[PDB]
Amino acid sequence: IAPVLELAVEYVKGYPPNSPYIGSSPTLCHLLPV
Amino acid sequence: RFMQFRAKDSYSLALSKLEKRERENGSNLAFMFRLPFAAGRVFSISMLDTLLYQSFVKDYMITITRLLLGLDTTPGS
Amino acid sequence: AAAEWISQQRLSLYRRSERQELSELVKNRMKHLGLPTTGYDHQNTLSYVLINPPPDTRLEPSDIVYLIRSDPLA
Repeated sequence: IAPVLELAVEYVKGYPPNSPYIGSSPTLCHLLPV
Repeated sequence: RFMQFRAKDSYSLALSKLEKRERENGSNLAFMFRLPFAAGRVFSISMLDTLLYQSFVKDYMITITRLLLGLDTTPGS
Repeated sequence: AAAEWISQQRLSLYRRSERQELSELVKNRMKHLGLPTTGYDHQNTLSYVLINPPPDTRLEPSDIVYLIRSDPLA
């Protein structure tokens, strides 16, 4: 094992449009194109 | 304990004794050795109560849990 | 390079306030119902009632004076 170093249809990716409630944290999700 | 109940099962019936001993020693995690819970088949919302009581001593506890659950999304987390 | 744009919105949605959240929820429902968003565009005032104040009290702007108007038909 290498040693740890000290120094370093297709879906769109977006936010769900209609947030159901206030405080719902916006998570980037797999979204349908339409 | 009633999640996936095998009545004709000595092992699951022996887990009853273990949980009674843990309940004897004053353990708050006595349900812990039931097979369905340990496998993730059951949980209770009463764990959320303990999360709120713990936050009196650990003000970071609610935040940590939602970070793990993805409930709150901080950039860079 | 879309990830650069994704990060831009991600910081924007994280920095956004609760007023923007409430404002967008109303507008989201308004476009769904078909009403124009504009026109939805806060109450930084304190009001009270003075019953029969003395005749020396000063009249401030935006004051509303309760009146008993006599009967017009009499």
